[PDB]
Amino acid sequence: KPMVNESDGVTHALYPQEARLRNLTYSSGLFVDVKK
Repeated sequence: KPMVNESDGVTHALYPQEARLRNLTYSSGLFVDVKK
């Protein structure tokens, strides 16, 4: 679900209003299983 990887800080849940006001991107993390 949309999260914020903010410098010198934790990754926390990003809601549309915050994204709108702090000029961030309402986007979520993409993860895949890598086989080797």
